[PDB]
Amino acid sequence: EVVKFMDVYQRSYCHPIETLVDIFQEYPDEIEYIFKPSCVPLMRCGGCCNDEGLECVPTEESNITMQIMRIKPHQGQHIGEMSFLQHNKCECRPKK
Amino acid sequence: EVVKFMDVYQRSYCHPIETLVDIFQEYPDEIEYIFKPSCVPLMRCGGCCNDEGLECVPTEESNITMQIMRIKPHQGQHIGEMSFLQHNKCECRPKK
Amino acid sequence: DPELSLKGTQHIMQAGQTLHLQCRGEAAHKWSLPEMVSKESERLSIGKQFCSTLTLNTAQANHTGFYSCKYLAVPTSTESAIYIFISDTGRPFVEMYSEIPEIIHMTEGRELVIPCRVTSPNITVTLKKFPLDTLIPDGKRIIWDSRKGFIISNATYKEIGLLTCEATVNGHLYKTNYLTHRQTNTIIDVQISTPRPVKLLRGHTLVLNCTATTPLNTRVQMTWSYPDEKNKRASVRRRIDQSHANIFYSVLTIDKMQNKDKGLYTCRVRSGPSFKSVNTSVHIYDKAFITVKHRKQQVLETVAGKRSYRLSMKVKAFPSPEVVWLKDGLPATEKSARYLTRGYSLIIKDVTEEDAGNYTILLSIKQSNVFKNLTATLIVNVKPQIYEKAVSSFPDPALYPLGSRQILTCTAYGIPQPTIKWFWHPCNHEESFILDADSNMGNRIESITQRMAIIEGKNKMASTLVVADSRISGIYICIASNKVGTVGRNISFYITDVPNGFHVNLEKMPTEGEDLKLSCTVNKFLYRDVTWILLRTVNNRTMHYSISKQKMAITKEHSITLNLTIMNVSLQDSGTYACRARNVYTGEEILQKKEIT
Amino acid sequence: PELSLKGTQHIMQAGQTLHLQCRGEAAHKWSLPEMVSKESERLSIGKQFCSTLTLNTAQANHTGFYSCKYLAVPTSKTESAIYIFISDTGRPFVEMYSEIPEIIHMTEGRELVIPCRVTSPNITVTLKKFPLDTLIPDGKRIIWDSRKGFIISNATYKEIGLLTCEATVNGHLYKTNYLTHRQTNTIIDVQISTPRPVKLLRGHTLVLNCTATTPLNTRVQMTWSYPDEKNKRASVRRRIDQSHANIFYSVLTIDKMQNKDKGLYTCRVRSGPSFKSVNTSVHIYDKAFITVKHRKQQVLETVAGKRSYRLSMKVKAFPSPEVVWLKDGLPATEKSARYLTRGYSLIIKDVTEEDAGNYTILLSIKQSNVFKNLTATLIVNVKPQIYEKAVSSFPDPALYPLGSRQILTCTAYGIPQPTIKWFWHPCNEESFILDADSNMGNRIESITQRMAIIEGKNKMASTLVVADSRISGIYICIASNKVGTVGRNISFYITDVPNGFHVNLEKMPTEGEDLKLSCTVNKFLYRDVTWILLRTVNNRTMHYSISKQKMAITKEHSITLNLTIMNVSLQDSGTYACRARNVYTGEEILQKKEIT
Ligand SMILES: *[C@@H]1O[C@H](CO)[C@@H](O[C@@H]2O[C@H](CO)[C@@H](O)[C@H](O)[C@H]2NC(C)=O)[C@H](O)[C@H]1NC(C)=O
Ligand SMILES: *[C@@H]1O[C@H](CO)[C@@H](O[C@@H]2O[C@H](CO)[C@@H](O)[C@H](O)[C@H]2NC(C)=O)[C@H](O)[C@H]1NC(C)=O
Ligand SMILES: *[C@@H]1O[C@H](CO)[C@@H](O)[C@H](O)[C@H]1NC(C)=O
Ligand SMILES: *[C@@H]1O[C@H](CO)[C@@H](O)[C@H](O)[C@H]1NC(C)=O
Ligand SMILES: *[C@@H]1O[C@H](CO)[C@@H](O)[C@H](O)[C@H]1NC(C)=O
Ligand SMILES: *[C@@H]1O[C@H](CO)[C@@H](O)[C@H](O)[C@H]1NC(C)=O
Ligand SMILES: *[C@@H]1O[C@H](CO)[C@@H](O)[C@H](O)[C@H]1NC(C)=O
Ligand SMILES: *[C@@H]1O[C@H](CO)[C@@H](O)[C@H](O)[C@H]1NC(C)=O
Ligand SMILES: *[C@@H]1O[C@H](CO)[C@@H](O)[C@H](O)[C@H]1NC(C)=O
Ligand SMILES: *[C@@H]1O[C@H](CO)[C@@H](O)[C@H](O)[C@H]1NC(C)=O
Ligand SMILES: *[C@@H]1O[C@H](CO)[C@@H](O)[C@H](O)[C@H]1NC(C)=O
Ligand SMILES: *[C@@H]1O[C@H](CO)[C@@H](O)[C@H](O)[C@H]1NC(C)=O
Ligand SMILES: *[C@@H]1O[C@H](CO)[C@@H](O)[C@H](O)[C@H]1NC(C)=O
Ligand SMILES: *[C@@H]1O[C@H](CO)[C@@H](O)[C@H](O)[C@H]1NC(C)=O
Ligand SMILES: *[C@@H]1O[C@H](CO)[C@@H](O)[C@H](O)[C@H]1NC(C)=O
Ligand SMILES: *[C@@H]1O[C@H](CO)[C@@H](O)[C@H](O)[C@H]1NC(C)=O
Ligand SMILES: *[C@@H]1O[C@H](CO)[C@@H](O)[C@H](O)[C@H]1NC(C)=O
Ligand SMILES: *[C@@H]1O[C@H](CO)[C@@H](O)[C@H](O)[C@H]1NC(C)=O
Ligand SMILES: *[C@@H]1O[C@H](CO)[C@@H](O)[C@H](O)[C@H]1NC(C)=O
Repeated sequence: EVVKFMDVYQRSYCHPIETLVDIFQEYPDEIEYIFKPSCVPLMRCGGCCNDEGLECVPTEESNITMQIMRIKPHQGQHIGEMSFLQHNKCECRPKK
Repeated sequence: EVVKFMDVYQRSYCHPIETLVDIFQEYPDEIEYIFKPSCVPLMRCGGCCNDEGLECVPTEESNITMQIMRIKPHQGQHIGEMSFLQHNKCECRPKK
Repeated sequence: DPELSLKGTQHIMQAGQTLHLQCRGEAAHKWSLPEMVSKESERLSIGKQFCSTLTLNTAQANHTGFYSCKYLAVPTSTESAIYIFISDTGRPFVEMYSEIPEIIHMTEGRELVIPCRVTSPNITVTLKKFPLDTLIPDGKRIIWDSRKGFIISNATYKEIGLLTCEATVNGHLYKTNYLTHRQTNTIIDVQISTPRPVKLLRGHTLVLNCTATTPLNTRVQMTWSYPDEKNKRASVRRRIDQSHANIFYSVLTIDKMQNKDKGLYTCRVRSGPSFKSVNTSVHIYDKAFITVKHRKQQVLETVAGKRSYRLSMKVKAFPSPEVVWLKDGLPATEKSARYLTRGYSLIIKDVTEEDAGNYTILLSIKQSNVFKNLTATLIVNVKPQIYEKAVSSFPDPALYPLGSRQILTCTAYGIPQPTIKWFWHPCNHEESFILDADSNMGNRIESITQRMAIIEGKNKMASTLVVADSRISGIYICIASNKVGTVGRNISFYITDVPNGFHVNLEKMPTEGEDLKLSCTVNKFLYRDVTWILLRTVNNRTMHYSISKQKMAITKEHSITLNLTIMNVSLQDSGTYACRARNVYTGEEILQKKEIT
Repeated sequence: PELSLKGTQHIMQAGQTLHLQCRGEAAHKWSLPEMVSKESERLSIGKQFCSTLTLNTAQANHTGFYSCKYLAVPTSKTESAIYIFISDTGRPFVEMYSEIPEIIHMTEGRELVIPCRVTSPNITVTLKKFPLDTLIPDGKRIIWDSRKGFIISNATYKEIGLLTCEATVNGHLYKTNYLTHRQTNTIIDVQISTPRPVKLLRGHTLVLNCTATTPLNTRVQMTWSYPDEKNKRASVRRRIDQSHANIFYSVLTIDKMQNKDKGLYTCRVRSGPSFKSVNTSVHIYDKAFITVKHRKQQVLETVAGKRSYRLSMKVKAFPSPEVVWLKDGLPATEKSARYLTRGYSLIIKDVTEEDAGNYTILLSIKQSNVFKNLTATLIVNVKPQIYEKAVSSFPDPALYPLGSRQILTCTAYGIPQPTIKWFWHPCNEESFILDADSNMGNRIESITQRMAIIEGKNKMASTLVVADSRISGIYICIASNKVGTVGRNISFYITDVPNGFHVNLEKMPTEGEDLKLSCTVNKFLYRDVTWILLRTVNNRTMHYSISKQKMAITKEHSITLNLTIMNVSLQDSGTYACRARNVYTGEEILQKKEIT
């Protein structure tokens, strides 16, 4: 009935987990388009190092191409292939 | 090699997804303890509604119990069962 | 009016077949088609009744829809229509969106029509809303129509997403997807920050803001219109207030600024129908600008006693200077406590003659060591003031002995150097100047001369009017007046014919039984109600007597006289006699005399 | 101290018994790794001392450093040591932490020891870091010891986390978990906002803020020390600056405040060893508080010409009032544009005699409509100033005919109304003069002062009346009040001859007669007296001479120069003049023409 401590710890340590990134954060330059879907699921660094001095930073990355719908106001609509960064491996490092 | 459009829309639509919530955000009154792990994986509403007038809010919630390690400064540390909120179903509703 | 071949509103047809339609009328007929292919099908048209026909080669499911023969091809001018259903064992949807769904611009609260129409009217189509939801048509809010699709009255928020129409034919499941997308396009307002004519240095960096405000579900396209060619970069970004509002930012940046870059810059926010354009100007070329002029420097000539006097001077400078004001040199800065600043102005509250001086001002633009001073001279006018008026001369209602040289002085000072002048006025029972021969004659005028004496720290100027022979009673008025004010003082110049105005002519008596002749001489008009008193007292009872039983009173200008004569003075008719003379200027003046025979 | 089991190592299984001896002379102290309770026993007995130690059964949790200490003698300020291992076919670890790891307080940069010791010295143990790391002992920075554990030199950041030791025994893998926890305890400083003694109403709400500062990996525990009993709530929270800094807030709230709630409140920040406590006070119960006193009102007496004068008054009020200053009444507010406010004060720039009047001050506390006006009268002293000093009387240092009545006057003004007094100074030393003084200088007729209102000011003018001018003096009139003094010198030279510079003429009948001329020159002005003859033809004049050596009759007052010529003919007659210089001025000369 109660979740075990070993599972809670390992599932919460610094590791690449699926995070829902808003596209506008990744591309703040294209302000004339309405993206659908406005968010994309990407494998990014999530979790906690259980130490206020350390931070969960990536050590190995890669990009993945997805098909995002671009809706220009009253001026046509088309489908475009856009790139999105992903994190393959994360690790705890000092911030300063 | 390129992810199709329909896969991106479904995997990013407003649905309960596993999120790593910082424990301090859910319990800011117990500031005399150092918790390990500092974050816990929780099923919270993630994703976009593809409409700036809609917000991904929960419609069905539940409570879950996890074993978290509580560390008091220089005066002993004990294991405790802390409870957190989770989301079973999410829906897009108008904001405010 | 338009007669059609296939009578009715419904029709059945299969794939690979052909269409054969007629439309007989009088004038030409216009054929309304749901989808005109191209050079695929054919058409022709030929008492004598005009007949119009329409053919088709092969049969494709894409041509399901409204087939109408319009008889409106006449400017003076009914319409017939019928649905052609072209079916196929897969796929039975007219427009099939398997991979990419079709976008449907909609609006909350209005009507929404899903264009998933099928071929057979007996096809059962299920409508699903992602993620897991199904809309059941009821005939009122949700209506099903195998010719158009799904009709939704009052579209709430639950219809904003990915809709899918599904149908099952021959044990196989097909589905088409539609993506309702609410969107407006209302460019509310734009603003460039700041709208001021920006100034910069030849070599500085220009950074311009442009803010755009739109409601939810809408974008903009912002651009900058500069006169030169491709200079440097220009970033953009978007920010949301979450209420409901969108804000778009446009940051133009030119790292290398030159003289050619000077011109007009217009932020042009476009979004299709709605458009706005906010513009602003930019000046440059300047390097270290400090140029200060004034208005009438430096002949500033205020007058003392002025309340709230205000100097100023125009300052053309770039950038902002640090201004400090000075007076007679020197630091100054605000040494006199008063005199406020601000506004590149020099405001004196209450002006005094100690405020004169060449007011200097130091304008300091730091970060480049560029200062500029400027001198402006202030002169304060004082207005004249006679000092003889300040002194309270007790003696007197001034009278003078007859035939006497008298000297009268008036001392005054002011800026500019005032001018003095004397006049005249008798009394008897509109003025003229007086000099060294004037003015037939008032009094025998001798010398009127002024001199420059330095007394009390000021270089004052005093005039002296010297009468050589006072004969007639007058009033010599001295007046001092420069160009900013006037002040005069009238000097009362009476004249007495008798010692010090009051006299008692004493003609005594040899012995008992003789006579007494007393005479009281009173001046013109300074003692009135003249009388005679006698005293004599035995212990503490005293008091006065009389008078006034004649003989009259002879008024002789100048100075009246009172003659009293007593006949046969005995031992009791002689004591202490006095002349009592009342007055209105200041009360009482009595002159006594005691003699006994 | 000799032990029974010779050596440092020992082999033993589970369920067996321990038997160790320690023969010597004095008592021995036994050092054990784990001390249970009422399980085993021990005892101790020419006659040689001997100590022993037994054990019943055997468990893996009783394995480690066993030593016989011969240090139980104060004079002995030699020790034996031996390792005892208890093996088992089940758990090979002494400290079994399988589900929940054991916490290890460590510090980055220093030494770190992993206490996963086993029972058999031949068991190969592997240390791994979560999740895909394995530390390999190198014998230098990382050394493995089957009795102690893992020794890490200079523990970097890559060792703060979940570590695990693993070992395989008879094809069965066992593992124990440890958790290195970097933690400090440096309660830097605390601060209550605001440190001011807070004032409130009977029934208001008390809000207190206490802030703590610590570095990273550290907490605090904040509490409020209030005098009364359980009042209301108190919320706490935490904020991270992410450098390295942690901030801790503590909000105390008492919605229902009463008279008893007044007291001292102390924020106590405890975290074990270090402790901090900052205190502050709170006042209450005031309903509507306005009380204004001053310094020396309302007899404020300043002097004209004062630079940077200042008034003041003490104001006991609550809450913050709106203070507006007034003058002669009335609005005012800053009507004279000068002056200044600020500080419940009234600083005057430069004081003039027009600055008098009842200065009012209105203290307005809004939100309750509680106003309090206050009158404050100011009287400005003016100091005396004799106005006759300014007027330039041209008539050259006045000389008066002998035996003539003269009258003088001095007018002065000031606040308070100043007083005058005359003096005397002869010329061959001052004398207060009255109506019978001062034997006698010159015969004084009357000295009387008056109060005349001229030039808008209520001035005062005194008049000294010389009844009979006889001696040359210098009357001084001195005007003075209680804030200043000023005097005016009345130049009173005196002459005996009409208007000074007289020529006594005694002509001659006809040719052959005598001439007697006398020139009288006033006192000691017109120096260098002499005579002059002159006769002109065409455009030429010129004077003549003199001197007949008739020098030099001086007399107080007025000197004389008598020129006498005996037996004048026709050519010894012409135009005779008396030429005398002068001081200050400005030469004079008086002519006379006669021919015989
Ligand atoms: C459109 O949305 C609804 C549907 O009619 C209206 O709001 C209320 O909706 C509930 C159920 O959703 C109905 O029971 C009420 O009768 C509706 N109220 C009213 C006043 O109709 C909403 O008003 C509709 N607005 C428009 C412009 O059609
Ligand atoms: C060492 O471990 C043994 C494991 O056998 C423990 O002994 C047990 O302790 C519990 C605690 O009350 C008792 O209820 C049991 O009866 C004990 N024996 C057994 C076989 O379980 C204990 O932790 C340690 N014992 C000693 C002597 O060191
Ligand atoms: C795509 O990959 C490239 C290469 O690393 C990276 O620069 C870019 O940021 C990625 N896309 C996004 C949206 O981050
Ligand atoms: C879960 O349980 C807690 C019990 O303290 C209760 O407040 C609420 O139902 C839930 N709270 C959270 C934070 O999940
Ligand atoms: C629809 O597309 C074209 C004509 O538009 C035609 O080649 C095709 O056969 C039509 N029917 C189907 C089922 O694609
Ligand atoms: C379709 O449904 C209508 C409804 O009455 C029926 O009349 C018609 O025969 C049906 N068509 C087929 C092909 O089943
Ligand atoms: C321009 O807008 C941004 C976004 O709000 C702001 O941070 C920046 O300060 C603005 N620049 C100026 C010069 O106002
Ligand atoms: C720029 O903005 C002003 C302000 O409304 C407007 O009057 C003007 O027409 C705009 N365009 C130009 C070229 O000045
Ligand atoms: C003072 O002002 C006069 C008036 O023109 C000017 O000539 C002179 O240079 C000034 N001197 C100083 C020291 O400012
Ligand atoms: C301005 O004043 C400064 C210091 O008083 C002096 O160094 C400088 O030469 C002055 N400039 C001019 C133009 O008088
Ligand atoms: C003369 O002096 C009196 C002072 O009482 C004044 O009222 C009057 O105006 C003066 N005469 C003239 C002509 O100013
Ligand atoms: C006064 O007395 C003389 C002396 O006898 C006399 O001559 C004279 O008439 C007397 N006066 C009168 C008025 O009678
Ligand atoms: C400990 O960590 C690494 C070991 O190489 C080194 O960078 C660091 O300086 C060491 N610390 C000290 C104090 O030597
Ligand atoms: C105390 O801190 C809280 C935290 O937000 C703040 O709202 C409040 O204004 C603070 N009170 C004072 C008196 O500073
Ligand atoms: C309050 O703080 C002061 C600060 O020095 C301290 O001396 C005192 O002991 C504290 N406690 C009180 C006054 O109860
Ligand atoms: C100041 O005193 C005057 C003296 O008459 C009196 O009218 C009043 O009480 C006070 N306030 C004023 C004049 O505003
Ligand atoms: C003083 O203030 C009170 C305000 O309550 C009011 O009576 C009036 O404004 C003032 N009264 C006097 C006598 O100045
Ligand atoms: C007035 O005369 C006295 C006599 O010695 C002298 O001391 C004083 O200085 C004189 N007054 C002035 C203003 O010089
Ligand atoms: C002058 O003349 C008179 C006239 O008679 C004569 O007596 C006298 O002797 C002469 N000489 C002198 C020195 O008076």
